[PDB]
Amino acid sequence: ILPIRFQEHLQLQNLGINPANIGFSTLTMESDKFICIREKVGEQAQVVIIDMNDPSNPIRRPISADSAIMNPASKVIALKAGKTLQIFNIEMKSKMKAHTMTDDVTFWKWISLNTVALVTDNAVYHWSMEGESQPVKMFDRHSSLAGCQIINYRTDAKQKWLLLTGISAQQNRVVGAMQLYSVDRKVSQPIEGHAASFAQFKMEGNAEESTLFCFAVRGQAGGKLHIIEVGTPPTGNQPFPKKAVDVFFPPEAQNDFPVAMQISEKHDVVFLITKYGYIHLYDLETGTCIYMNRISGETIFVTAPHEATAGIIGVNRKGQVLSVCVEEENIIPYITNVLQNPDLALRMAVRNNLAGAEEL
Amino acid sequence: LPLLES
Amino acid sequence: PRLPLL
Amino acid sequence: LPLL
Repeated sequence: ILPIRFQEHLQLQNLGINPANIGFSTLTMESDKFICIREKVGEQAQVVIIDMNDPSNPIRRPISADSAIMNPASKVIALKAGKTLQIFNIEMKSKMKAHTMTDDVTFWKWISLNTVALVTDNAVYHWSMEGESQPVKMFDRHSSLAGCQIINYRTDAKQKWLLLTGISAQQNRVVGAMQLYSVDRKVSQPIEGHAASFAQFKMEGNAEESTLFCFAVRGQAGGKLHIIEVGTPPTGNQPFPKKAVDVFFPPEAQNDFPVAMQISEKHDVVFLITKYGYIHLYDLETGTCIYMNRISGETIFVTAPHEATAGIIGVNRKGQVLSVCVEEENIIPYITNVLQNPDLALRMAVRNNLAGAEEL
Repeated sequence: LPLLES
Repeated sequence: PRLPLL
Repeated sequence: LPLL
């Protein structure tokens, strides 16, 4: 019995998707609702939009964009070509917003239901879709990311802690460089890391939630995962004790590294996916490693939260759309019996209201 | 023109 | 439903 | 100094 439920939702090649377009620069998945793929048919570039609730009927539209990212919740698409940004409501056939930058956007992502983040060579911007807003600069990029491929950007729930992630090759390995920025302190901290996420977590005896920052890295020393509270605790809160644990890589995965993280706040569990398809689950509170296995033989290049199950969903280079979540009726007896860790089993059981710690 | 034709 | 690879 |  496994503490997780693993599924394949779709094979994109069965929808006529050319495997040459299944990759980081042409396939986007900003949430579990849509997958967008940029393709060429003849001379015409097009975007293929797969509604994950009706996947066998994709929508194709002509475009002349170098990047397409769908809103997390609605059929509203952001398109760019060099410095030109345009936002379209698809169903209304209408251009909601347009903006011309003065720098190319090397990476962009929806960070909420109504805000797009833009990364240029020099800085990170936020652009709200409300009213007549234009992009607002959040911070200047730190020199430690100079030359990196930018692979992710994310924030905490209140958008006070911002995290830009890049990778490059140093000494024949893929080295991650992160920039953690505090909006309130206007200070950046460079960190060696590969994949990360924020989470809200309410400690027992604390009246307010803590804001936690979790990151995984394969460093020179080995793989490590860290879970640390950012900011001053809310007034009246105990500080969250920081955690640091090993991230395991088997001998034959000598060039693997972490590429994705999502955190379930329903289960207080961290999902970590490596470049070469390994899945890890960690307890958010203690950092204890719950489970590792391999879910993909092909590299996984994009993930999102899987909202229905509070899991993680992703696409691999073959075009399999795969998800992993906590199997709620197995996770506790797995932890009790296979990990032989009643302490954790009991804690998770009462903390997240899961069955199975009636016998330990 | 428009980056998307609708 | 599916099984991991290891 | 540090954020973390």
